[PDB]
Amino acid sequence: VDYSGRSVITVGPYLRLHQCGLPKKMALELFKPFIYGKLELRGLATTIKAAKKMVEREEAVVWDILDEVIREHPVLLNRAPTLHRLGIQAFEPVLIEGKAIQLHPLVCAAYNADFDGDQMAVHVPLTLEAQLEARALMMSTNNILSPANGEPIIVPSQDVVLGLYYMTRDCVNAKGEGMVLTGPKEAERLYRSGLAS
Amino acid sequence: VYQGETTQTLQDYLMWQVELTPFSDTDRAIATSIVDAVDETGYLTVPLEDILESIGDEEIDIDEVEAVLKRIQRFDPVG
Amino acid sequence: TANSGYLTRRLVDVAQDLVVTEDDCGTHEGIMMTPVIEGGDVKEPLRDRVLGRVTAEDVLKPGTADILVPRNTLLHEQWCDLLEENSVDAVKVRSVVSCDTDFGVCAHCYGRDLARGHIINKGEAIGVIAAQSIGEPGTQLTMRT
Amino acid sequence: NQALGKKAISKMLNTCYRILGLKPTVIFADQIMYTGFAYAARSGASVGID
Amino acid sequence: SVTEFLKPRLVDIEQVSSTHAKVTLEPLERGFGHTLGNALRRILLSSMPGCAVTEVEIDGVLHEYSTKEGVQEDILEILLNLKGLAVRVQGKDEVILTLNKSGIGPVTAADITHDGDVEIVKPQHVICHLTDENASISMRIKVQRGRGYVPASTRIPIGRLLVDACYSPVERIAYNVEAARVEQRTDLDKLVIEMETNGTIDPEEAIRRAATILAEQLEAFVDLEFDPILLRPVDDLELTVRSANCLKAEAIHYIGDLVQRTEVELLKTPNLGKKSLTEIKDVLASRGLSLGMRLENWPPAS
Amino acid sequence: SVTEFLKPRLVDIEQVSSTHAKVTLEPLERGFGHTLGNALRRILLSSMPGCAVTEVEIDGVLHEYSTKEGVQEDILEILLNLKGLAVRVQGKDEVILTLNKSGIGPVTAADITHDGDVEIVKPQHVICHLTDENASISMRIKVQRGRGYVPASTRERPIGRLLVDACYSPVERIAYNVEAARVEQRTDLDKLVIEMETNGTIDPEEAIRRAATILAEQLEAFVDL
Amino acid sequence: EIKELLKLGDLPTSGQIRLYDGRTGEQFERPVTVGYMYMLKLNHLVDDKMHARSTGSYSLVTQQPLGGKAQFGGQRFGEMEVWALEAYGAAYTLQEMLTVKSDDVNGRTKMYKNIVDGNHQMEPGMPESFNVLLKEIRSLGINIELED
Amino acid sequence: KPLVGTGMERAVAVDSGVTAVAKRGGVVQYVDASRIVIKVNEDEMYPGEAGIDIYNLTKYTRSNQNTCINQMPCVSLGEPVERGDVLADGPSTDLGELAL
Amino acid sequence: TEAAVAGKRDELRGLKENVIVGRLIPAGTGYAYHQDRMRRR
Amino acid sequence: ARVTVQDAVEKIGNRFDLVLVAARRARQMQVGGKDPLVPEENDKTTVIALREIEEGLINNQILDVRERQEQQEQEAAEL
Ligand SMILES: [Mg+2]
Ligand SMILES: [Zn+2]
Repeated sequence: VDYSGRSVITVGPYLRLHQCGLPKKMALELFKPFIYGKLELRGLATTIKAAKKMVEREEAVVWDILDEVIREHPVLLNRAPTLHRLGIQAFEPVLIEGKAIQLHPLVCAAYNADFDGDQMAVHVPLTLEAQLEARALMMSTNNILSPANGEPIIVPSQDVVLGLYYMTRDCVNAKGEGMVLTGPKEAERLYRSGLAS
Repeated sequence: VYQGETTQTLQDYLMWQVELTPFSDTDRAIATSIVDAVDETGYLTVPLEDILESIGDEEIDIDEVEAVLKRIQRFDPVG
Repeated sequence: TANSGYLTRRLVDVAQDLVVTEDDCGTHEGIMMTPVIEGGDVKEPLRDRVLGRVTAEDVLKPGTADILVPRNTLLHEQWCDLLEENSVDAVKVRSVVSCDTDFGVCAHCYGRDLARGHIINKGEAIGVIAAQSIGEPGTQLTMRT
Repeated sequence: NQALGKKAISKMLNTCYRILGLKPTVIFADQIMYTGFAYAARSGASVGID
Repeated sequence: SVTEFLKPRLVDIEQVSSTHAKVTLEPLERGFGHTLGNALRRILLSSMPGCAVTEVEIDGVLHEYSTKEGVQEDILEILLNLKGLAVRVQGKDEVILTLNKSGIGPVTAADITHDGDVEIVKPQHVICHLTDENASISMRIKVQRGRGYVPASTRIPIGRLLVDACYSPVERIAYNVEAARVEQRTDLDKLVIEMETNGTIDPEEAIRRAATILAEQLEAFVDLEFDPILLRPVDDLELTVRSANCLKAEAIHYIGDLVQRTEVELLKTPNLGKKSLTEIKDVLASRGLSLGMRLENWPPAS
Repeated sequence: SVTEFLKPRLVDIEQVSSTHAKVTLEPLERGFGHTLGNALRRILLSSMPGCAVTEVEIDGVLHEYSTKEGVQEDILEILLNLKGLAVRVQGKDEVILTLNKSGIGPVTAADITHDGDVEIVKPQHVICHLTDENASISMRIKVQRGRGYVPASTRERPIGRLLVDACYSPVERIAYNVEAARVEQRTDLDKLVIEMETNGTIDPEEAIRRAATILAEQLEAFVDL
Repeated sequence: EIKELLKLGDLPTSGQIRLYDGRTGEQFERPVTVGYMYMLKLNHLVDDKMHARSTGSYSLVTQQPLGGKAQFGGQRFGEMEVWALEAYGAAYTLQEMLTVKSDDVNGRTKMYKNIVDGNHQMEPGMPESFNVLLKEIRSLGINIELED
Repeated sequence: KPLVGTGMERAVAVDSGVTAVAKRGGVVQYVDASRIVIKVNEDEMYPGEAGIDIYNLTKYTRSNQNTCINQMPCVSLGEPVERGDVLADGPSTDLGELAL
Repeated sequence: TEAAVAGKRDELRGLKENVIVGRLIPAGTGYAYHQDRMRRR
Repeated sequence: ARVTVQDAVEKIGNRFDLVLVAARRARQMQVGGKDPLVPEENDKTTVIALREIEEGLINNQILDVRERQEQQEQEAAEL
């Protein structure tokens, strides 16, 4: 198919559950006719060859055009083999530098993916119906239960579990033990000041 | 097995530019006729009267053909 | 891996054309659900076998003739708790096997979506979902003896 | 108010989804991931031969 | 230059409440978000002048773990309530207040004896509750001035109960660094600071005071559009007299206005036929232009 | 009072070596030692200015993937050696140095032709080796001032001009400690000691003052707000 | 022996030291294993992995996008991806994949023109590979045809 | 070099053909980034022969995987060498040891 | 061979058949389209 | 912006019907001359349609009534 790409996946820990990290070099190629239309629409280019040359030269304004056109436009990420329907999911792109795709950690279990060489493919919905199907059916925030058995599929693991387990533990004789606090905010204020464990 | 690959010629590029230009239906037909009669070196091989005859509509004068030809001559490559 | 892929391809091919094309077929047939017990251990309790299904007949209390669960009831968590309160050991539910709908199934003989908490909608390709649900865990099984 | 393992965190998410809904659940999941990452980094957990 | 650094240009302020605020600063040089945020957080938490309740004395209570009769709350509950009391002092560095209450109902901060120097931020702050009618509560409260948080355990006569001192007006502060870019440079910081105070001062004043303290600490080392053709007048086109007259009658003065007009509309224009339309299309085609062009917001206030 | 803080100042500077120094700040309030130390460490590691080699031109070479007769090193190794040349420029933001050498022996940084506004801080820095008596090397080296790290790929050039990635930071490493000071009759005052390891092309005191100036100019935005 | 060699060089025997956070200056709460490893760079470079395409060249027989980064080809949307789209119910996304981004020649050029004009609508049409299949079946002496 | 190894690095480096290994003992008469000339000892020379060994090093050539093959000298002018000694290092070799 | 000898006819009622000819599958968002086709057919 | 469509799904009752209604309204706002019924805040027509559905201003019956009213007005004013 057309309007498709692929590359290696890295981890984005800052992302939200509905967001992905898309390289802007990939997005410039994947969204080329949209960029042509947006360039012609605002008078930057009066013909199609002018817009083509502007995109080829990669001027400073085509990046603003790209950030305008990719604003709310889902992309489908797919990892092979697609053993179930959770192997394809829709995300909102965030333009990043580099050549690797950033993936939200919480969706790595559904894809059965790890960050040691895995590659993922990205597809661009074109029509309004396809975009609304991506937003309303295939979006990650819509897929939190397993269709096979009804169990959740956004289970935290590894570093998140280790950190939450470590913070919610008690020691017999720790610094700051036995004092009475007005609330959680005072607890955090004591912790950040080094006055309580 | 062997299948091959499609190649883009001068006429394919010109028709691609015609599709993305705000022509009317009559103007688009005239542009198709004009691009058909363009050789490999980029020159028009027939007079405009032949194009007007090939259009097949009798309410079109030579001025519209001239205007569409002028628009096409500014495509890439220029000339 | 190849054997799992071949199995799931065959499963998809056999059931690809099954879609929810109705809401109720009016059938009274069903399957009797009892706890799965092997030897001396209860492998599966009754709650997980009747959750999210539709009763094919009225459920009566074990000690009386009083109707406990009426017909055509989607057994959610509250109904399962009520059933376990009165020590119910067998519930007649509706299954896609005993469905009178021609060229597809109805939303009552199927039950819950299992991806959404509500009943299944018309137009859902349940055959593909079933084939992918069966075939996906095939790489967690074994091939060699 | 307990030591939160994998099962306890999954139970917390399931309780949030059952009581409140979808949007609070996704916000809660993102916040849980952020806090877990931050405090796993702060702990300094390592592995040694001893 | 080499000594020239980026400065914030998009300062956003979101007032969640009268004491809760959210500030955003961007763009910043790479890594300066963490530097500024950590320095400001440390200063706002640890070293910040203010006034707080230090110790208390209750007439009927001589031990920290005692049971008061007629008061619903425990002694440590009253200590928790007093720890949250926000007081402004202008006179001196130590004041003594007396609270006396009788009857039934919520004993609050409005019952504290009034003084010119001492100001209570929240008069409705609940101190305790009196259940029975024949019970009275009398206490003496000491308020001092200091910096930051001082636990009572670090300060370890009779009837003197110690209270953890929270002089700093800041109740909570957090910061977060996100990615931001100028057109060219893409690895820039965006600093977001969410902070809540105790009501004595505004969050913005707290940030300004922290920044002023940090700056004063350094005083001994610091040394002092559209394509141009669309903007051209329609007179640039060598049009005939009749076509130009029709265009001026249609209030078309710029090339963009002409190229935004379809052929169907121009056909129905009075005094305009098909020859003039063809001539207009010809003169537009000589410059690589057509009539079915769409523009988003054409007139650029010029 | 309690709203009045004691201002620190530079007390002692100890030049342990030509590229290693200790700077002492005293007195400090409680908690300000770490607050100043971490900010100063980050600014010193990230934002200091210095001079670096950016372009080279050797007489007989056309690219860095070649060799030269009588020279035991490849052109890539020579460029990597030049990448570590420490130069202090005192009059301009860009200078060109000339190196001419002949005969068997090590070509070091002391063979660069002397310039009035240019100082070489490590004359023993070996650039290459000539292994033949009838062998000579002549080269032109451009040195520019900047800050940070600029790879040559990001930044017409004739054939034979070789680009070098520029690391302008003169600071190698920073460490700091907070200790207890004896000032007046107070026992709650701290002292901040900063150990700086550099390449020798920047003075410690001016580096500290530059970091403080950068911090104050960044704080002036929060001061007004 | 490793601990003896650590003692020779004046290093902690446990092999763990106290580290500090470079962003806050705060000491991590537990000692961290710090040492030296031998790392390798493998011949799997993302430079050779990243590839994207909007349009390009097609096959002569099937009229579908070619394959491979060197040919500037497209990504294959196989049977399992089709099953995944069928399980979602995304009928328009699937029909868009099957015709307009593929061997449907006229819809390919209509969709590009619509996108450049700001109209996100398609006219699907018939794939070319189905016509190829019909011709190949007819070449075997079997009469297969579309009706109505 | 690995700095933590097993002792098999030299065998892999030498038994592979990536390095330049002295065929006869002698003295390094000439050393350069692209060639080495060894003056063979009088007791290892054949009658009626000028005893020198010339090794021309492989410089920046392409491998089957489109990588670089390049040899660099590891000996200095006038130093003694013996039979089997390493004169130049091939790719991923440090002083005659494998360095990956 | 069986279909050619029997002279069979295909009504295109399943998912795979509509995928082959590049139509909307009679499931999901394409269910109403096929319902309207049945109504008007 | 949009992160979830649950409210619109509960407003319509189906995801499959929600997609169709939202596509109809978005195409009205994109190619047609329609104006949004909610204040557009740097949004695309799909998100605007979803927000209109979420507030109960758009559904199948409303769209059909609007189409019939517009057609009747056009036919009445044509003469
Ligand atoms: Mg892997
Ligand atoms: Zn049924």
